[PDB]
Amino acid sequence: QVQLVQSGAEVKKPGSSVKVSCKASGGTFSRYAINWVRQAPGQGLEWMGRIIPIFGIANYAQKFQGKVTITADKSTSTAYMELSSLRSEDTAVYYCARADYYYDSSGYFFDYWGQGTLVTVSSASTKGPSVFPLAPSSKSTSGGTAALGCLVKDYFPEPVTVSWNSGALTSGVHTFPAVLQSSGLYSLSSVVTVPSSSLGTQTYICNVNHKPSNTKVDKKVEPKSC
Amino acid sequence: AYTNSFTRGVYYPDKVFRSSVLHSTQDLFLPFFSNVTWFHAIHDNPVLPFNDGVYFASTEKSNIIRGWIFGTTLDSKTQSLLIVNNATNVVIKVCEFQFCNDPFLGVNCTFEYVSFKNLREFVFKNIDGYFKIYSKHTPINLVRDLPQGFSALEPLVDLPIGINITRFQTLLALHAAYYVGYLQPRTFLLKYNENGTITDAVDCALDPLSETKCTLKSFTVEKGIYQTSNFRVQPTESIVRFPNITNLCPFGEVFNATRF
Amino acid sequence: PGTLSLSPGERATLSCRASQSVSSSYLAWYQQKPGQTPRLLIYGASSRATGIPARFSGSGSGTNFTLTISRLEPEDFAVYYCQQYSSSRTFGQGTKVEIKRTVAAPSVFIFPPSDEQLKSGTASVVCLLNNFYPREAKVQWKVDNALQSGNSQESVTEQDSKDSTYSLSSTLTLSKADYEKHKVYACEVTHQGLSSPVTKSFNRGE
Amino acid sequence: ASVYAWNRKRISNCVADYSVLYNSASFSTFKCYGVSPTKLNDLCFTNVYADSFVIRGDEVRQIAPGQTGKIADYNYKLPDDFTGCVIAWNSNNLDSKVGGNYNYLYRLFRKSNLKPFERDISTEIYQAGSTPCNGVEGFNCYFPLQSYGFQPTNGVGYQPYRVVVLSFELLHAPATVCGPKKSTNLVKNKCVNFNFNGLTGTGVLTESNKKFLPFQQFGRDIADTTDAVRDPQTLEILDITPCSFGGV
Repeated sequence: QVQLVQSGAEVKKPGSSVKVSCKASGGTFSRYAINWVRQAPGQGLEWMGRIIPIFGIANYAQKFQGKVTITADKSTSTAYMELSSLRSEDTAVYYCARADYYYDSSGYFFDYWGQGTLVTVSSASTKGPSVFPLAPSSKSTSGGTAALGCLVKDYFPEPVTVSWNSGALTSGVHTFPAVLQSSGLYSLSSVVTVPSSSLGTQTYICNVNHKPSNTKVDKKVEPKSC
Repeated sequence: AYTNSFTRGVYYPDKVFRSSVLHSTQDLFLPFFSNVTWFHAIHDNPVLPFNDGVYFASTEKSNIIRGWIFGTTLDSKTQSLLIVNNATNVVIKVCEFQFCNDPFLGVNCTFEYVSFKNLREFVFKNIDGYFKIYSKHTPINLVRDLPQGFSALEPLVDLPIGINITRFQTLLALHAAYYVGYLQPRTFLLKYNENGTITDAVDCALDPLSETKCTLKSFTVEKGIYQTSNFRVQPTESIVRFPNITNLCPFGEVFNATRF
Repeated sequence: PGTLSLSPGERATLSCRASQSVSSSYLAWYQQKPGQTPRLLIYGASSRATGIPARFSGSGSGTNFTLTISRLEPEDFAVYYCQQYSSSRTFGQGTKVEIKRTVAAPSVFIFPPSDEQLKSGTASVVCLLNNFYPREAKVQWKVDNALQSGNSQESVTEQDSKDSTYSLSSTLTLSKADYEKHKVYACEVTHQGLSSPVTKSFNRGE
Repeated sequence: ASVYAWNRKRISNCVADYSVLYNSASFSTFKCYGVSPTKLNDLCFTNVYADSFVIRGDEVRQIAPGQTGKIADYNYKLPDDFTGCVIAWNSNNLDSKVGGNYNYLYRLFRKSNLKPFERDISTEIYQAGSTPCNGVEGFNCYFPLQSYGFQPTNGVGYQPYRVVVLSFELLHAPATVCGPKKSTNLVKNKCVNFNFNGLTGTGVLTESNKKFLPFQQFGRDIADTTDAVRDPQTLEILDITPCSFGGV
């Protein structure tokens, strides 16, 4: 098993809760605890709570007391967490792991981590992509090499899945980490590189899909002067 | 508020008939001349502590008080004893699924059992882990206080419920007055008459006369001097002395050198 | 997170940031590829019956209990979290290990905002700084020849999968109205690989 | 049950043979204290408790009045005057599971050792070092209930055994649990040997005028010996007049 089957995007609004869910191997309720932690994406990780499936008894760090509620199915080792004071600024990644079991264990440390839960919270509603193919030009150039890109803006939730000629034009490709705007909606950039002799003549396409609404865009990048 | 308990709360300690005998026993009893707490129906059924167990009594021919709830939580948030009485006939439950916690009526539950110038008396104890009840119905002259007189309580039931009891509360119905006192571990001399019936008692602990009665196993004590106990002053403190420095043991040589 | 750079085949040694108290045993070091599910690399710690047996150790100092990667393989380079035991279970932010390189200047490119954006309501003028090392690239925008940044949205890549450099989309994001009040949108780029500032231009009406 | 949280069935108002126990080759041991197993069929008890649990074969020796050690210290203390049988049978073919049956557990840490029959289900983290417990562990402080984890491949002393302790009670309150032994008629006014619901003796079972109150069941002389009984089928009161004897 190893990768505990954590639920995914859990897309939500402030003043609420969500029952995050996860799976661990069948008998493990009798032989391990489950522990819970928070991490801001790309940033620091901190501990959040515990459950002891022999009794189903749970405990929380003081920051997460009342804000978090953990339960589990002792008959299957299925695990659950109601995020019982949810906010837009609580749009972090959340994690759980198989852990503990005292001086009967080899050393108490965690081993089976869950696949993560980016609980996706905003005060704003779901919205489709706005897509902006950024031109190759004389400005997009440094010697024999040039670049171009696309920017995507004011959509929720992430992702928009920008790809270059549907993934065929991989030459120097990067898709950047998204920003959550002051609107409560996401934006990101993606880029590709090309021989600068072909600024007006190579096939450039941004192939983009807001998969949370399946809204797909397959737009040729405009070549331009300057 | 309080009143004097007088001679009260004697109950048959066991199912053994005895006759014409002065038999000494050590058990949980209401001590003679202790203060009872005293109550009369207003707002008069708070929750009370149980301590070791309870003597309870009320001046009714009329069953305005209906019964009790006992336990730690009482409200069935853990297994809690509930008792209801149809004047003499008794109904019992132990529930942990939810009781009606309102202790009144307007005019996991692993066990059950079924079967004002008058004083109703009861004694309740949880000793040996089977809950035990003893009782009297008796006429009375004075409604204001427990009677200045002698009587003893037969058992009603001895029930294998196994509940942790630390508190209790009484139950009523309305559109009466009652008393509570506490059992303590005591030694009582008990007098059994020819009709096998307990008809006098002495608490050994009460006073030097009562110590002497129990020293002689007798209710008559003749003029004299009698040795009731050793006298000892208890230690005030525990005092410990050692030299002002401590080496720590050479186990790493004298228990275990680099070769055995 | 804080970062150390090392070559493949080097031996790493990094401190547990949770080691404010000593703890009577260390628990483990957990690797992460950024934001994703962490992975147990050092375990059972303050012992040496510890970690995935091919590499690693934890006993590298009796308080810091260092992330001691015995010989860095290309998949060991990651962010790391540090955890310790004495009526305790807390995580510190470890330190990141990244693939070391020679200095590489940014390849500098400007993209117009798309005419689609200039029609619909915004001018996100992009300067791509591509594939620089170290990560400490600097950008400003010559907004009517005044110098500005942070109105440049400035998102930065993971470590590059081909060359172990990094890239930045510095992204001067004006409203359509502000793009019509202003006129000039050239970038200034400065980095350790550059002897002087590098510029590309964009303007309203190009 | 796990031995820290032992079962207690309480037995009343029923009858059984005990040879159906002691005859059976299933029992790995039939240790007895204060009673002999074959003699149980002659007796009646106020009640019995079938105090019962699983332990590993190494631990069975700890289950005695006057013994100490991990089970007796932290899980199930017998009083140092326990009366009854401890019956054990190897249960490796019942309780052990492949991957280990961790649902069998024992205590080894507490603030202080158990008193006799002091059942205790507490789960709080134990302070096994200088640090406060903080509601969490890793090292220095730990959860107080070990698990056996019984695998069917366990060596014979490490294997689980099912245990029933027959904690018998005889009180002033009369017997309610009976042996298999068949009753006989009453025989007044003759010297006879008798067993009234476990009261063994010999005498003349005279009828009496003694006013036993409805709850009163045995009558006693100054010696604390049975002077009278109420018959457990017919509820009449009998003076046990002494056996007829004198010097010659």
